[PDB]
Amino acid sequence: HIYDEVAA
Amino acid sequence: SEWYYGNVTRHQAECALNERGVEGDFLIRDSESSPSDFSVSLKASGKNKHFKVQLVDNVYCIGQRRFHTMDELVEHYKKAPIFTSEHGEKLYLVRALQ
Repeated sequence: HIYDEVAA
Repeated sequence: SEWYYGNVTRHQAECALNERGVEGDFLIRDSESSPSDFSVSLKASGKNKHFKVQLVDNVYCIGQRRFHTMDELVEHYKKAPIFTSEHGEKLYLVRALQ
């Protein structure tokens, strides 16, 4: 499972 | 805690979001990738998004941000984007999946 990058 | 769906899997989350959700609907579930952690699963156009939340010493960590409780984390991302696209699209948490 690959997770998306949260916005800074 | 309407957004907490427990131990639903990533696949189950994808299905539930697609079957019952509109853009911005989300759920918090247990991580399938590490035991004490969580995932925020968000209905988004085209492909749903999954974000890691790591629980360390009672602090909920997401990206480089830290929150006292999952509720605080969720409320933060109703008011600040959880994801921003290359085309200026800001995605927010809007509502617990119904």
